[PDB]
Amino acid sequence: SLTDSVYERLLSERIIFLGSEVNDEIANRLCAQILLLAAEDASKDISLYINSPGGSISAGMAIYDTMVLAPCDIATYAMGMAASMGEFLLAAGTKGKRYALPHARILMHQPLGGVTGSAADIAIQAEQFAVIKKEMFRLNAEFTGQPIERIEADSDRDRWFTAAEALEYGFVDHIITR
Amino acid sequence: SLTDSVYERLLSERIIFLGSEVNDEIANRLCAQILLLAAEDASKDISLYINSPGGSISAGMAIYDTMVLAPCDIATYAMGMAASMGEFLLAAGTKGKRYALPHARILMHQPLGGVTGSAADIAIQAEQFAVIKKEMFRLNAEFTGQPIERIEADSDRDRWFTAAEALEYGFVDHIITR
Amino acid sequence: SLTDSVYERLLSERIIFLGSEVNDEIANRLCAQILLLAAEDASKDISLYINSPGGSISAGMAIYDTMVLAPCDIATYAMGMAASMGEFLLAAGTKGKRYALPHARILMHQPLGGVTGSAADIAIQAEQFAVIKKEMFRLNAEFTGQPIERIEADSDRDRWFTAAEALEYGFVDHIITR
Amino acid sequence: SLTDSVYERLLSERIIFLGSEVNDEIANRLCAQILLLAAEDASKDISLYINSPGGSISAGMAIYDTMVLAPCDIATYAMGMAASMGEFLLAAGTKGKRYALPHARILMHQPLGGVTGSAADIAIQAEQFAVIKKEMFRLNAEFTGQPIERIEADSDRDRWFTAAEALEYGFVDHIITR
Amino acid sequence: SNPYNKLFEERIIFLGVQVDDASANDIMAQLLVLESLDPDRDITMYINSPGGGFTSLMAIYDTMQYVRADIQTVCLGQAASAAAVLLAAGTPGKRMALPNARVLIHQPSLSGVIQGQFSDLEIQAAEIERMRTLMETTLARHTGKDAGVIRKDTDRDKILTAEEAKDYGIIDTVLEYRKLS
Amino acid sequence: SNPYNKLFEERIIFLGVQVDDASANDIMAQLLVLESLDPDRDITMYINSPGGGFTSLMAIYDTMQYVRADIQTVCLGQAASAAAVLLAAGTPGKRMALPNARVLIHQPSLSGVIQGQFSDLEIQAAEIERMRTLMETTLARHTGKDAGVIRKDTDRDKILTAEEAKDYGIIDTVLEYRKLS
Amino acid sequence: SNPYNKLFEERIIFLGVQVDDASANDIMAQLLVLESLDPDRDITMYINSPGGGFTSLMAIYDTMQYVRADIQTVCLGQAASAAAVLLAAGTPGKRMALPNARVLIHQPSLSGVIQGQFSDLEIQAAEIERMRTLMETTLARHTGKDAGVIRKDTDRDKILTAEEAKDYGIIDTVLEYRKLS
Amino acid sequence: SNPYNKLFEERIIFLGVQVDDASANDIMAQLLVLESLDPDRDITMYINSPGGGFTSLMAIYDTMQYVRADIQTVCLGQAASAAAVLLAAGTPGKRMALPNARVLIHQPSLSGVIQGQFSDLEIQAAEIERMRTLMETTLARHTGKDAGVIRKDTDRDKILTAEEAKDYGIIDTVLEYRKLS
Amino acid sequence: SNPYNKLFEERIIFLGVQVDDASANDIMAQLLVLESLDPDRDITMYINSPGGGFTSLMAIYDTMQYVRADIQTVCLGQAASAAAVLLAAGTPGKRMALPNARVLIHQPSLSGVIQGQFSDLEIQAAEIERMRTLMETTLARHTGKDAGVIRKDTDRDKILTAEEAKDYGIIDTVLEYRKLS
Ligand SMILES: CC(C)C[C@H](NC(=O)[C@H](Cc1ccccc1)NC(=O)c1cnccn1)B(O)O
Ligand SMILES: CC(C)C[C@H](NC(=O)[C@H](Cc1ccccc1)NC(=O)c1cnccn1)B(O)O
Ligand SMILES: CC(C)C[C@H](NC(=O)[C@H](Cc1ccccc1)NC(=O)c1cnccn1)B(O)O
Ligand SMILES: CC(C)C[C@H](NC(=O)[C@H](Cc1ccccc1)NC(=O)c1cnccn1)B(O)O
Ligand SMILES: CC(C)C[C@H](NC(=O)[C@H](Cc1ccccc1)NC(=O)c1cnccn1)B(O)O
Ligand SMILES: CC(C)C[C@H](NC(=O)[C@H](Cc1ccccc1)NC(=O)c1cnccn1)B(O)O
Ligand SMILES: CC(C)C[C@H](NC(=O)[C@H](Cc1ccccc1)NC(=O)c1cnccn1)B(O)O
Ligand SMILES: CC(C)C[C@H](NC(=O)[C@H](Cc1ccccc1)NC(=O)c1cnccn1)B(O)O
Ligand SMILES: CC(C)C[C@H](NC(=O)[C@H](Cc1ccccc1)NC(=O)c1cnccn1)B(O)O
Repeated sequence: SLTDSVYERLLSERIIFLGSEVNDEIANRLCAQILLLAAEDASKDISLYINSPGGSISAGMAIYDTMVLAPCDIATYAMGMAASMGEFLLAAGTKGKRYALPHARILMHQPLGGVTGSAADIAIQAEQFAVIKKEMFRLNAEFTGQPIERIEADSDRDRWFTAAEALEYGFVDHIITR
Repeated sequence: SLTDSVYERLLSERIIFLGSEVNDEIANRLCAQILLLAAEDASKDISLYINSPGGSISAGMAIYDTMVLAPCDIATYAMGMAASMGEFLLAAGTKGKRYALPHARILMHQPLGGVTGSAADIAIQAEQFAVIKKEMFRLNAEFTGQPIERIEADSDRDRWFTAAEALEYGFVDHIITR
Repeated sequence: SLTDSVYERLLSERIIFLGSEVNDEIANRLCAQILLLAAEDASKDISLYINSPGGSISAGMAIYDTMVLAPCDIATYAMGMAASMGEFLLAAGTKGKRYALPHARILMHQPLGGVTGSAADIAIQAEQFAVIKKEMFRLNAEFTGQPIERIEADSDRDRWFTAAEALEYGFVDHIITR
Repeated sequence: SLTDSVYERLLSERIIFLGSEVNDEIANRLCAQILLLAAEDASKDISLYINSPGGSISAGMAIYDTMVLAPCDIATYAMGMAASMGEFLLAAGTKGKRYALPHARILMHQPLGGVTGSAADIAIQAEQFAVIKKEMFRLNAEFTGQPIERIEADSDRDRWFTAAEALEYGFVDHIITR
Repeated sequence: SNPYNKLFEERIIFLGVQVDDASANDIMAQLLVLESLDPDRDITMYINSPGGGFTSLMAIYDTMQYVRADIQTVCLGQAASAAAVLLAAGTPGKRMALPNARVLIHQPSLSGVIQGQFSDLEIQAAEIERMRTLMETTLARHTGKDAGVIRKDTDRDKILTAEEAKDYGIIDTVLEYRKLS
Repeated sequence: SNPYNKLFEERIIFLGVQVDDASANDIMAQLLVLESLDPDRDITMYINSPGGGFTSLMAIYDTMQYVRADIQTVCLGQAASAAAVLLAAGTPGKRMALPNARVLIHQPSLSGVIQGQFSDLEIQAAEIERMRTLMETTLARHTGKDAGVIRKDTDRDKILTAEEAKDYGIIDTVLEYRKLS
Repeated sequence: SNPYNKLFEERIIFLGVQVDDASANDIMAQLLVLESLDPDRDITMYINSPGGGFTSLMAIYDTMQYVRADIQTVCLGQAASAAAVLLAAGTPGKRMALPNARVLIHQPSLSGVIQGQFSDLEIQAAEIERMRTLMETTLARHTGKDAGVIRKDTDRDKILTAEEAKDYGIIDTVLEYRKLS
Repeated sequence: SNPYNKLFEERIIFLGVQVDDASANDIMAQLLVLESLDPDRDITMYINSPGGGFTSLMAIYDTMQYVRADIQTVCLGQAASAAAVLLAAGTPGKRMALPNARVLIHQPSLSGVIQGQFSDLEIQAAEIERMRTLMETTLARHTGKDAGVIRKDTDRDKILTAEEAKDYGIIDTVLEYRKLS
Repeated sequence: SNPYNKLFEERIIFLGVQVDDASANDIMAQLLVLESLDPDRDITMYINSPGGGFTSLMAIYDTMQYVRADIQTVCLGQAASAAAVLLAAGTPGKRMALPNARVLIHQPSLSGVIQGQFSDLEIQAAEIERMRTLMETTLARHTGKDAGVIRKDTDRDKILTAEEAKDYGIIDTVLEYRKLS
């Protein structure tokens, strides 16, 4: 295609895009790209750009695991929107390399889901929802440097950030101004 | 394809098109193209052509951030229609390089959205709708050079412009006449 | 494809087709092709062939603006049907180069649309519908050479033309007979 | 594809297929192919093969105009079915070069359509339906050599022909027997 | 008894719904009963209809022209398409309309596309043309217009306010409010 | 008898549902019956409607302005769009509203897109403009506002609490609770 | 007679269905009839409703606060959303609930997305905010809570068992079983 | 009179349909009428229900526990989910079941997915957990089981034949055929 | 009175529709009324049913086995699936069938797929197995077959003509035509 050929040429320049909802297809595409770029040059930075309305937790944890376990420093870029799993992977970049473009907006909120089935199934889902929400809040507290009690208080409902508000909160380390 | 091969040949001549509704797919395609063209020649102009019925704010803010942070001067061209996020990215071009073709029509209007959920969710959305609408009006006041009180008054409902009306208002800097 | 490869080979011979309803996708494809052919040879004619049931006004104004602002002389060809925006772009060709194939039929009619929303929104739409309809009729009066009072009278409802009726009315300059 | 690669190899041997309903997509594909083959060799015959259930009048008039205005002699071939606009384009071939394969069946019938809208719109449509039906019957009277009063009488409803009945009626000039 | 049964005891029929065959056969059944109950007492016909239907129009056009009783039409909020013809179809001197009722006279249309061969569409168009002339001939004998004036006026939608529907001739009196209320 | 039949014996009509032609012809049939049963006794009109409809509004606007009886409107939980005009359309000194009823005055809209040629859309927009002026002229003679004030106020949705709907002039009294209950 | 007609003879109305405008106009018609039949005898209101609706809530909130009769609310199995406000809206000393009835107090929501410009969404959100404050002001005058406590409590769904709905103040008595049964 | 009217004269209510709010409000209206007609004569409750509903269950659970009359439950062909709780909810010594009736005790479920934030889903799951404990506490006071035994038994579907539903404690007598028939 | 009311006066119930819970609760209500009207006079049960339902089968299987009156089943045109079990469920010496009535005995099925974990599907299959054994144990005590013979015969659809349904034991007499007619 055209849009796949432009993405392929940026992939040669080690610039990958998280540009959709983080589902298992986009996550496995990014995890493939992070594994492919960490195999070409293990010492050169990967510039992930986040324009994402959020997505699946386990899909974004797949990306976050490949971002950490790659020897490359994953520079992240809030490009317009870093909501939900998009802010998570934004804040998951290497410290000193998490950027927000000046009009990107960062949405921080607790994970959404759905309970289904019998009351013994739901008691397992809610037991696991408490595990996921605690680990999501632990990592946002690790990324931003905020306390986990502040992370769980701000990310109770939608907590929007500008590029300057996310800078002082801790999601990004700089704001690109050129 | 054919239409992707013609767009690829214009991309070689540094002419990109915003030709659809500005959603996250077209925005990430343009942001990829602006990053790809700013990597080929950092000192040569990019001719974005706007034929757009509008689109998402955060998608257009992704494009607007890549238009600013590119070292290239993004020449913009109102081609038929620059409505909503299309007029925003039209007026977001480099000063002296925002063009309207003589029968393009520029629609300026405040952002549309939708409130959803509980009253604590909606109070956060409307708090953020006031942030988005103030920043959209601040940038239209910065682009056009109009006062922000005039921007919020004209862009209350649909405010249509011809190429000559948008020239005196401030969206475009010239009208192409050849 | 096959149909894209035949169109690509005619694009090498500077023959582009408006063969669909003029929406923003076909318009941006033609505007890309007119910009691409005016970049190859600025002094050689482009043979646009119209087989169109009409389309969007702003999409056709994008094509019409690129037809005028190209240094090439856009030869137009009514091929079977030049209705609505198809007759507009037919009559928008260079004078002396607007052709009708002898069994093409030209439909001239005032623009269709739709009013939507509150009465303050609709009063703006109808204010703009009067602007679009006056400019569409001004340009059809400029193309055909008919008075604008005759253009608005004939194009009240559907006003069909044969190739010989459109020749004496002014949409086309010749009828191809070989 | 496969089916596009076989059609492309027959296009190199100047054999094009009308194999679908004649809509604007297939017509513009054939008109592109007739213009492409008349640009390669202007003096070599084009073998259009008709397997068509009919189609649009204006789409088939686009093909018929490109069949006439091409310097090539368009040899036509009723291949299985030449109904409606398929029999029209079958009979539109060069005299002496309109063929029916021996089990092709030719359906001749007056054009179908649909009246829509207000009574002033419908009075224009029926005025134009009388123009289209008179010109369709004039050309079938020109192609077959039958009187136009016989054309309008036979083509009142469906008027089926075999390859031998269409030979004596005048749609085809020969029946291929090898 | 309903209110609708109570208005019919006082010889008032509602048009109310759009004029389709189900509504036309109701109104024709109501007009003929009220003719038989008292043929010399005026049937009142309340019209709040969005129109629609031509054969259903001319079914209850002809019936309110047939019956021995004079018909008093009253436009309530709307008389569109067929309804406006039925509004003019009342007896002269009758044909009231409330002051904020709109009257939408309008040429006949086809709801959606009807397919067919051109020889079948020349007949559906000769019918929608004679439906148009019959709409204009009917509306000319009841408004006193010249039936080419109505062709020029109903060429598009002509929404008449009640005060300018009596100037047009559709109604005779914009009926005043009884008590300030 | 239902409760609804029992309230109608005490000359109370519910608006209740949205104002469409089916509801407008019901209320007009109820207003004219209650006018005929006792024309000098006040019809009460309970309004819990989400609005909708302009010709159906002006059908039951004109009828409650026509009838000999004074109309007492009472907003129950909601008078939105057209129903707020009907709420103001009661007799002055009447027009109650319950203390937690919201009144949503609102300019006329088109539900969905209506297509057409621009000469047909210049008429549908000249109609929605005169529907807007008629909404504002009606709401100015019943609230005492200046009809350009209402154009500025109904430019967006203006949800009025009942205490600030009598300050606006839509109602006259926010009616008090009888027993603490 | 139905059972529902038999309970209404003993001045008992079921809420039963969700509180929409169709159900609110039914209950308001039932509350006003039972006020007129005997204004000094307590209307009982049985609530098994899943809630829904705010203007329909405040329609039958205001009516059960209006009428001369004291209202006895009884939560049967559920008083969710709006119906929990109606459960607290009974007379103090009344407001029973069965021992296994859940009471779900809950902040107002929008069922689905409503689109619009931001200046139109600043008004739909200023309305859902004043719907939230009115839900909390109403539920504070009937539970004796401080209306910021209810904002903290109804911030999410707060499902109250009947024994902890009288500790909250929604009901007054968890009513005991008559015979072991 | 129907057969259903004839069984109700002999103080028999059918559950019959699934336990939703529409069926629960019917049965509560029937249980309270039969309590008022003769509070010292046993209401019989025939149960052929596929279950469903918890608040509708506990609406007619609490009512058949409230009323002065003893409730005789009879399982006809099926008492699934909620209806098995109602089958055990009869008076001890009562609670018959026909010999080929199946009794399906079953833990509470959510019909379909309910979306929301995790803080909203921690509450919908704390509710379906207390719906589960209330299902087991209710079914333990009526079967004499230890309420952790029922959690182990209703962990999956436990379809009980009537002969092994009295061994479980759901019913008391598998009632014999009267004549061979 | 209908014909159906007239046949019920002569103690005849139609099965007629398929055996679902709505039809089973009707027939159980009819069987218990006819037991109470005259418990020593034979209820006749006309069966033209396409079957369906097992708990609804065993609801009206057990009731026609419960009641004091003998049940005379008559297969009219069809007794399929559950209805063939009800046809055999009549009193011995009764159980007629018309000469061209087909009797379709058939093993129990699941209408459509029911999803779940395998531990939940081991229970839905242990239930459809005991529904199968109960179908065969019931049909063996009424046909005199050996219940493994019926498992071999109902392994597929076994459509029995009435003359070979009395050889099978489903019916007792193929009842003759009264007058040639
Ligand atoms: C990511 C965190 C910060 C919060 C939000 N997460 C979620 O709502 C998502 C919902 C989702 C989105 C796309 C596809 C599938 C599921 N969370 C999950 O993936 C999820 C939900 N429940 C259990 C386990 N994972 B965000 O993505 O909207
Ligand atoms: C550019 C602004 C000022 C005008 C219009 N903007 C909007 O209405 C758009 C609506 C839209 C369009 C496409 C996809 C998703 C959302 N605004 C937004 O994106 C939006 C909506 N709500 C909150 C934040 N942003 B334009 O799109 O017509
Ligand atoms: C060319 C003119 C004179 C007549 C017709 N053009 C239009 O009015 C078309 C109507 C249309 C086409 C495609 C999709 C949606 C709407 N132009 C527009 O898009 C349009 C419609 N309303 C206002 C402004 N532009 B024709 O192209 O069908
Ligand atoms: C072609 C002649 C001989 C007769 C028949 N023609 C038609 O029915 C076709 C109908 C059609 C078919 C495909 C797509 C769109 C419309 N005629 C037309 O195209 C047509 C109809 N009304 C006015 C103008 N043209 B045949 O194609 O069935
Ligand atoms: C003004 C009077 C004449 C009535 C107006 N239009 C008509 O005459 C109506 C409009 C209509 C209604 C339903 C379905 C199709 C068409 N015309 C007809 O009923 C009709 C019926 N058969 C053929 C042609 N027209 B009204 O409906 O706008
Ligand atoms: C405030 C009063 C005037 C009524 C408000 N709006 C209107 O006037 C209503 C809104 C509406 C309702 C149904 C369908 C289309 C439009 N306007 C009309 O009824 C209407 C009818 N025909 C043309 C134009 N508007 B309400 O419905 O918001
Ligand atoms: C707790 C009380 C206040 C009622 C609760 N929520 C509301 O207030 C309800 C929820 C609802 C119901 C149906 C459709 C849309 C929204 N709110 C409304 O009715 C409503 C109506 N218009 C605008 C905003 N909210 B309940 O429905 O959860
Ligand atoms: C003993 C009974 C209660 C167990 C099963 N029933 C339930 O759990 C029912 C089935 C149901 C119905 C509607 C919506 C969601 C779930 N549960 C409920 O009623 C219910 C209602 N709100 C929240 C949680 N569960 B059974 O009927 O399958
Ligand atoms: C022969 C007798 C036993 C009845 C036959 N089959 C059954 O037993 C019926 C067939 C049926 C009908 C409706 C929905 C699902 C399944 N089985 C059941 O009713 C059924 C119900 N729950 C679980 C398993 N089977 B008949 O319906 O073919």
